[PDB]
This record gives sequence, C-alpha cells and structure tokens, in this order.
Amino acid sequence: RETFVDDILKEIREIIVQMVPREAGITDVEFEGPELVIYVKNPEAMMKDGELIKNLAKVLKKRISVRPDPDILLPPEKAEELIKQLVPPEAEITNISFDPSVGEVLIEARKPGLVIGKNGETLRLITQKVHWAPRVVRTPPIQSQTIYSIRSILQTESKDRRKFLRQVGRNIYRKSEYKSRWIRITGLGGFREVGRSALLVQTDESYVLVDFGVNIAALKDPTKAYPHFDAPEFRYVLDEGLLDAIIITHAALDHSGMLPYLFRYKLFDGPIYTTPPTRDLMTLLQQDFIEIQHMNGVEPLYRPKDIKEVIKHTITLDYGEVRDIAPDIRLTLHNAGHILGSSIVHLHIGNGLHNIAITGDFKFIPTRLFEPAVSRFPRLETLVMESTYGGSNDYQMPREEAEKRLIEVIHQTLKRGGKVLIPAMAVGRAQEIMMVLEEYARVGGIEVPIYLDGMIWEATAIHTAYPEYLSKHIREQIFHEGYNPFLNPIFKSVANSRERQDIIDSGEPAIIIATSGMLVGGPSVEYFKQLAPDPKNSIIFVSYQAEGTLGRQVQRGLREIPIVGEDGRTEVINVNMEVHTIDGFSGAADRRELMSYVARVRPRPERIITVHGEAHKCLDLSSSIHKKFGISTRAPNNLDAIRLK
Amino acid sequence: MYKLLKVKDVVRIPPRMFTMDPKEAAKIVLRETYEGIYDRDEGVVLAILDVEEISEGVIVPGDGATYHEAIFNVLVWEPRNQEVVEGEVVEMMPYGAFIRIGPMDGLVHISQLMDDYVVFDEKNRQFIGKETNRVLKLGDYVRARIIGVSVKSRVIRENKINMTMRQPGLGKFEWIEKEKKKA
Amino acid sequence: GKIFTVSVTVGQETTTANLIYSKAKTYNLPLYAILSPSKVKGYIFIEAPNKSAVEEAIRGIRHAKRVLPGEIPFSEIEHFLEEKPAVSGFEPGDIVELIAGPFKGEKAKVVRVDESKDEIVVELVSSVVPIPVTVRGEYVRLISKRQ
Amino acid sequence: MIGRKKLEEHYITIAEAKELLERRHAEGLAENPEEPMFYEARVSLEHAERFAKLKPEQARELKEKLMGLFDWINERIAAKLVDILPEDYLDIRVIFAKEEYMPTPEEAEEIIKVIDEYRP
Amino acid sequence: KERACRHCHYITTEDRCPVCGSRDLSDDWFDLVIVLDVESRIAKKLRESIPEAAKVPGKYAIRVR
DNA sequence: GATCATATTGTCCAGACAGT
DNA sequence: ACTGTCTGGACTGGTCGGCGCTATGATC
RNA sequence: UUUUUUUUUUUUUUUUUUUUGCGCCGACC
Ligand SMILES: [Zn+2]
Ligand SMILES: [Zn+2]
Repeated sequence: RETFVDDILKEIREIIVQMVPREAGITDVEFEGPELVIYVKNPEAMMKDGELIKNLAKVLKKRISVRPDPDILLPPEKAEELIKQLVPPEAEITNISFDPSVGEVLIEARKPGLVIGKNGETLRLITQKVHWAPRVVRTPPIQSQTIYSIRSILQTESKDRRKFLRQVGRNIYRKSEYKSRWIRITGLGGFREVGRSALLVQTDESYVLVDFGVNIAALKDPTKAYPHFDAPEFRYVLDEGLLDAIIITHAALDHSGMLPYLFRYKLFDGPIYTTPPTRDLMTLLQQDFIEIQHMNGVEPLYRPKDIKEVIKHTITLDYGEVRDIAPDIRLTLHNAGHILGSSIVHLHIGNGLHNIAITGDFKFIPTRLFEPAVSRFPRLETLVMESTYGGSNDYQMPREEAEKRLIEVIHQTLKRGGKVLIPAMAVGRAQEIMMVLEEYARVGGIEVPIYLDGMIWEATAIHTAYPEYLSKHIREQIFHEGYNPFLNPIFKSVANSRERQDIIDSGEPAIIIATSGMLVGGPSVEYFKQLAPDPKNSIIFVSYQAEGTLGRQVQRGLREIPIVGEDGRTEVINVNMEVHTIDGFSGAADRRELMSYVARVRPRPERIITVHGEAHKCLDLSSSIHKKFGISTRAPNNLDAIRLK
Repeated sequence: MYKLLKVKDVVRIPPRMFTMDPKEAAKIVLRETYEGIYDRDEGVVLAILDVEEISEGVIVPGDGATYHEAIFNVLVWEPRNQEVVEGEVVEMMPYGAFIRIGPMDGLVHISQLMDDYVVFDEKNRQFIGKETNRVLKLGDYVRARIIGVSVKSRVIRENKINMTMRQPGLGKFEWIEKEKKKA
Repeated sequence: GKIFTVSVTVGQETTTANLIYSKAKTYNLPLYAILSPSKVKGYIFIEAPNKSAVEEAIRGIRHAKRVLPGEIPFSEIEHFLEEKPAVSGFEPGDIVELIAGPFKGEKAKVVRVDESKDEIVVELVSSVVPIPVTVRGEYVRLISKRQ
Repeated sequence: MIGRKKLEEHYITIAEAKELLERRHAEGLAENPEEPMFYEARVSLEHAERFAKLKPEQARELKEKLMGLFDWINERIAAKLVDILPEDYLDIRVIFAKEEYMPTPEEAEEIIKVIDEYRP
Repeated sequence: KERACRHCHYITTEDRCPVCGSRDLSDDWFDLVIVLDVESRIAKKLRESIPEAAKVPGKYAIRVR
C-alpha cells in the first residue's frame, strides 16, 4: 500500500529543528515502534531540563526517546565506572549492558527509583556525563528464570529487535492522523462461550486483533478448541498481512494460548502489545502448556522457538501510557485487577471518533494483591465486558469471612500437628493465599514453614519483579517501608524430589501450596498420595474441580480411590484426611461487581457488549443491564460483526 | 465370564525361599507375578488357587535360583463381545453411567440407557426421563450387554468396556418386571 | 550446431556462462550460443560445432570442471526455451513441497490454482486447522500428483 | 498368554468364583499383612456376594443337568444361563439372538421348566 | 543490479534499452540465455517463442516477472 | 566490514580365467 | 586337459607415552 | 397456450513433579 512515512518524518524533523536549539546537533530522526527516536551530538543542550522534552512530546504527541550519536560513545568500562559513580550506592546496580549499534545502556538495579530520579533528572545527568541513553529495569529480589531468559534473548538478538522495531514504526506511521470511515467489531472466538477468545477490530485503514487465545476444555474437538480461522475477514487480513498489531488483555491460556501458533506458521509478523508481567506470565504458561501436551503424548501445538519469536515480537507498555499502534487507532492500558499485569484494553480510534474499552477478566472490589479495575476513562462509547459470573443467582461469597474460615481451618489443622495441602493455580489465587498467610503469620499466629512447589516460586518471583503492578498496600509496604511481604522467611522452595520426601516424612507441621488444583499432575498428586492416609492432615480446595479429575473425586467424599500403581497394578488410596472447600478466592468479578462496574463507569457507554461467558449467562447479564440502566446491550455469537461507527 | 484354567509354567524360586515348601514358594511367586494384571488371551487374572504338581529344580548359569515346572489353577474373568452381564451402578458421570459387572466397570452412553431422551440431574446424580419418567440411582440391579472391549494394554484400569441398554430386556430389574407385566 | 553440457559449480552457473561468453567475445572463440536455465543446477548448455571448441572455451576457468562427452538432441532442450508459467501444470488436490518462501521445508496440499496472477493457494498438511496461504508458483515443487 | 501352555479350561458360574474368592480372602487373612488381596479381587468378591443367586453346589448341579439336557449348548452359555436364571421367553430370546443358534420356543420352554426348580 | 526488458527480454545495466528503447525493465528474471550467433538453433527457437528476442546477439531472459 | 552454500570422484599364496 | 595371467587378501598380541590435524571463496 | 428437486435435538479442566577418529614417530616385554 501507499505510505507517507517519509513526509511525516521530514515534517517532524522540521518542527524539531524549529523548536530545538541549533547547538544540539540533530543528526538522525527515525521511528522505533510507537515512539520517536532523535539522535543528537550535544545532549547537554538538548536536555538541560525536562521542560523541553515535555514540550516536544506535547507538540508532537509522541514518546520522545533522545539518544546520543553513535560516534560520540564512551568506552564501555569507563561508561560503567561513570554510571556506578553517578548512581547513589543505595540503588544496588547488578547488571549493566551496552548496545554498540544504537546508543543505549541497560541498567539492572534493585531500586530503579534512585537510578531514574525524582523527576527523571538522574537519567538526563547520566546520558549527559556519559553520553549513553539509560534504560532502567528492576532486579527482582527473587531470581526468575523466565525473566532472565527473556532479557538474555532480547540482548542477544539486538539487531533483529532493532530491525523489527524500525519496520513496526514505519508501518504504524504510513500516514498521518486519519479519520476512519467506519469501525467494525467481529468476534472470532469467546463470544457466548468461555475460552478461545478472539476479538478483531476492523477499520478502513488498520486491523487490530485482541486477546488471541485457545480453549483447553474442548481441546479434543478442533472446531471448538481454536478461534474461527475460517472467517472471511480474518482470512483476508492474514493472507494480505494487514494485521497491524495484537494486544493481549492478560496472561491466560484463553487469552494468549494461540499466540505462538501464528508465528509457528509465519502467519503474523507485527508487534504484540502486552504489559511486561503479562508477557512473562504468558511465556511461562505457554511453555507449561507445551510441556504438558508433550508429556500427554499428543502432538504439541507449537514449539519453544515460536514462544521465543513471540518474545522477540512483543512491545511492552505500562499502565496509563498512550501509544500510537495504527494510523487511526491509539492504544492505552489500564489496571484490571484480575491477575498480575492484567490490563483493560482501551482503543481510541480516530481523533475522537470512537472509543472502545475491552475489560476482559477483571475485578472491581479491592483485593490483597491488586487495586480494583479502572472505571474512569477520558472518553467511552462502547464497552466490552466479561460475563463469567453474569447469572442472576451467581453471587460469590465475600473475601473476609472466606479468609477467616481458611485461617481457622489451617490453625485447627496445625494445632493437632497435621499438614495443610492447598492445591492451587500457578497464578492468581495462589499468590492471594500466600499474602493472606503472610499477613496472618506476621502477627505471630503461625510459625510453621510454607512450602511452594512447581510454578508457585516462579510466579512469586515474577510478582516480586513488578511491585508497581500490585495493590496500594503492598506498594506502600515495599516502597515507603523496608518490608517485602513476599520475602518472608516462612516461604520456602523445594528444589528436588528428595526435599519433597523429607518434607513429607517430617513430623513437624507445615503448609504446602502445590501447583495443580485438580490433582491431575505435578507435585500435588504425590503430596496427596503421601498425606492422604494421615487423619491429622487436611486438604483445602480453592478452585472449582472439573468432573473426571482426581480432585473432584476427593472433594465429593470418596474415602478410597483406585489408581494405577508404579508396577502396573491397581492401588488404593485411603483418604483419611479432612477435606475442605473454600471457593471465595476467585479473581473473577461477581454479578454484583459487574452491576456496580456498569453503574459506576464514567463516562456512560452508548452500548455494552457481553462476552466471555456462557450463552444464557451473557443473555441474562445483557437483559439485566438493559432493564436496570437502559443502555442498549447485545450478546452476539461467533462470526458476528457489529458496526459501531 | 469367569473361567478356570489349568496352566503349566516354569517358576523361578529365589534362594531366600529354599527352606520353605516348594509348592508354597511357587504359589507365592506366581501370586507376585500373575495376580493383578490383564492377560490378552485370558482376560483379568484374578487369583492363583493352588499348585497341583511341582518338578525338581534346574540351576542355570548366572542365577542361583532354581527353576521348577509347576502345574496350577488360575481363576480368570474375560469380557467378550455381545455378552450379557448383570451389575450395579457405582459411579455416575455426565457422559454416561458406570456399572460394576465384576473386576472391571463398563460404560453405557447417555443415549444408550433407554429409548428416551434422558437428561442428567447434577443435584442427585440421577438420570430423569422425559416421557417414560424413569429414574436411575445408586445400588440398582441393572442388566446390559457388552459391545466394546479394549485389550490395548496389560493394565486393567487402562482397558475400557462399553455396554448397551438400547435393546429390549436390558435395564433395571424393576423395569424388566414392568416390561414382563405387559406380556 | 550441437548442444554440449558443461559441469560447473552449483548455484554459480550464470557467472560462469557470462565469463565464457566474455572470453569467447574477446578471443573470437567459435561459440554459437550459451543456454543456462535456472532450474538446472550445476550444468549449462553451450552450442558449438564441435566439443573441441567447448573444451578450449571452458579451460582456464576454475569454475568450469569438464564437458560431458556427448551430444544432446535439440528436442531434449527444446522445452527449456519455451516460456511457460510455473503455476501451469498444477491441479488442486495433490501434495506439493515449498522449496522457498516463509514456509520453507513444509508440505502442503493445493487448494486453488489461478494462472492469471501466477499464484497458487495451498493448505499446510501439518496444521491442526486449515489455513490457506498464497505462495508463488515457482516456489513449490510437486511431490505427488493426485486429482 | 499365561504360563507356557494351557492344559484345560472350564467355564464356571458366579457362585464358584465367589467360593474361590472367599478361599483366597481367607488365605490372605492368614497372611501377616492386613490386606488380603488387591482392589480387583475384593471388588469381584463383593460383586459375586451381592449377586449370589445360587449356592455353588446348586450352580454345579444346574450346569451338569444343562449339559445333559441339550447338545447344541456349550459350557459358556450354560454358565451364562445359570448366572442370569431367566424366567420367561424374552430374556432367553435376546441372549440367544446373538449366539450361533436360534432355538425354537419349545426347547426354551423346556429349559425354563427344568431351571424353575430350586430358584429364589 | 541487472534488469531485463519486458519487451525484447534483454538484460542491460542502464536505464536505456539498446534494442527497443523501452522504459519498463524488470529486476526479476530467470533462465538467462546468452546469444552469440544470430543463426543459432536456440536463438531461432526463442525467435518463434518471443518475436522480439534474438534480434541482436547478447544476454536474454526466457521469462520476465 | 558480516554470512552462505559448497565443497572431486608390496612379496607371496590361492582362486578364477583366457589361451593352446 | 595343462599353463601362464589377473585379482583379492593378510600382513604376532599387549603396554608406555608424544605430536599434530579435522574450511573457504563471494556477495550484501 | 406450459414440462422434471428437496427440508429439523445428547462427550467435561483455561492446565501439572563425562575428547571420538586419522596417521606418524620413538620405546618396553
Ligand atoms: Zn479469560
Ligand atoms: Zn527492450
């Protein structure tokens, strides 16, 4: 297609040289994804204060990234020494990396606030005295394998990443601010159903795909496990390569499971806009899904190299940051409160033409982990909302008495010397349970160790890596105070099977948080097998148990369960332990929460689309909203296109 | 189908059982070997009854144990195609009902229980009919005919059994008596 | 004259043909014509009255190995000179292999064939869901022919 | 394939299996561990006890009179008839339809009239 | 780079076409044909296929794309 | 200045074999 | 049927330690 | 003033525990 990126770049350069003083020495101006990069020979005059950069960003309506000229670059050892001397010793810098190709130094520090500065003046001071553009990322207190691998992949593929970013920036700004003639919303999946979500945003200029996911419940049937690839609009977009970007709401298999499949068969080549916690958690979940599919004997959906390609094609966006991802579409992300890095996708199509907010999975009540979902937007016309708990009789129990019952059950179990086994998801409810247990044990209620097995430790490390995405209480504790709730010594990690055997054989009371809520794999099955005959122990279920799983069999009240032994003979598990079920820790919004979010959203949307739930639940939610507030509501099926404007 | 077979086999008896009775040691070894697995030719191996005859030991190089030719009786249960069985429902599932007919549990599909559009009731784990208004619950005398046998693996639990109840004469004992009342 | 074969290094037939042509022009070799099809790898066709002229022309070049001791009938290389589309000769329903493109080393089934745009639509056989893709005709290679 | 070779095989009814499983349960109880047998043997014993329609001696005598009654039947379907214990024509018809023979109603009535005795 | 004419199928290194003076040249072509004698057999075969080819000895292309 | 296809085709003893 | 000729093959076991050797030319 | 088309209900989770080879040279018994 025809592009006018060169004319836009020339106009931007003319505006810059009109505004920026001549002593700066501007050499090259280019686009790197959704941000503008300016190369100068005198960084001292360019950024003596933040007012000039702020004025340039306000005038150009772009994210300005000032970088020094590659010709004026200090030696890496002298640059490292100068950076270490300039940064205060309170901020413990761990790793410093340099990019010879483009002026940029990556600084890994335990306290990025001191490296950045009170108002960013420390970054300007560093890039002035050292002539190296600084990029600061947080070193987690708990080491994370996924984050280290992602950072190593990004650093080792700098040339490919820069080429991809330049191509994305050229494609995004192919033309200036364009008013779309029409806006179309089509659902390739997740409409009147749970899982395999897929939302396509179509205009006359650009196309946007939102939370491309997969279905695990119907994995046996290919017609229901994956989004509708037979849609004529999706086929036209993929065949012609017109997909501008893909945005993932949050890191779950029903929202990001099908992402590596596109890169496996080279069906996509553009960028992916997720928050860094969402990217890390979705990479971990995709790797676990691939490993599980491999272990089950079925053909894996994709390969780890496809996940690496997804990592290489991912652009990280923070909360509240407005970026241009299309000639007519502006994308910003807001907190959702469901899981770590969960974002509500807000799309600003045109210059005030229309606004779409896709909430996805979200929570509107305050929690121990994350702040409630953002209900305030600069402009809102169409709202897309989940309907997982959209039924009239769907009313989840409040959090405080559920956690009180959990605490009292755990205390009763530990009073008699038993062991508490809590099967849980890899992300979500497990971290909330750990936070509740840490709060209870901080007053001296319990002294027994808490053991995390499987992906719980990795998810905890990822949570520690991004404390700004957590709730206000945890943020205040970590930043204002010196206390980190996740760094409690009670939380212990078991390395191998020998440590698990020692934990099981030990007579001292302990709390074990496994990584399989249904007891279908992982260390949860072994823990249940080795702790079931003991009557002093107890098992607490914090999630719904699907039919046909071992966890549902234990929850229903089966005293004995026949299983296949190691030698090939049937084995009988005597479940003499206590069984408890507390389903009050669900991260999904309640029906009352959904109604409150509809009532308290500002501004009031013109129409509301109910998706991500069962068909009768979605219809009930839409009818209730229409009857209570008078807003027009629709619950379309799959392959349904709605013309918003 | 319960079966009784007389099997002649070579039994390896370790030196730790040298002081015991040869017949008792052979029976213990045979119980450790054959009991608890599925045989492709004979079906589920239930138990080893007794050892009839035992021969003198033979010592082979590389092993100190003695090998004896033993004759023993085996009780086995084998499911065959198109075989009518009588059992009791022990497990209820949304996709079907599991009936205990012996060492293995068969599966009857939701369309297969009766000539009616039966739906599952989750609250009580029962099947409720639409026109016949018949209810199936725990501990019910039922009769079905096997239509599917899987011998893919030697593990009893991994093997699957599928039975039918569409045909006349297959169902609950009360239902059978109701059918016989008309005739 | 007579068609002769010269064995050259694979992937560098055009440069060897150009060097032979330049040498023949400069030194007045009795060479009639040189044909170097792109589909044929490592071999070029030189038209000369006798094989001695070909041997004298190709010597002194590191990349010209030897001349095949035989004469090719013109009917064998007649089809090379004719211009035909790469899409033509392909029917839907068979299995093809994609030599080049983003789908290198992948087997696919032909779905739609159009000779107007010189493009062929294929469906990957290893994909769990059918996703038709448009690829150039010359990029594919016919593995089997069924329907 | 159990063992090296099979000498003889016999089809037994539910009651004989119940007696054998009771003997094996007694033998396992005589053993030091509290578990007499595995899950499948215990389940089979429970099913045979809950479906103990006739005594083992009654099952054997019914089997031998069934063998001496008609010639086209074999041991397997004789044991099947002993276990089922039919009382009318529909059940014997639906269990003989899939067999190799389709007996006329007179011999089915004769079978009913001989197996009517010593029944619960 | 070397580009071939769409009319006479002639490969030239300059914008001007020394055969027909065409301004539309294609940078993608395969099966390079070198013609040294006009009366060559392959030149005659190319003449009946493409009328404008083999008029002047030199480089030639079988197809233009 | 970085990468990519291609990279060549020692005497003596015994058994089998043309020659006369 | 003899007689000189062509061709294939195997070349005593073990042990000690050292000393090299395992890409290159042509675009982009 | 006019021919030759048909029509309807039963398969569940958003996921899991240690340099090979090649050849050369010297040497011991
Ligand atoms: Zn979801
Ligand atoms: Zn021309």
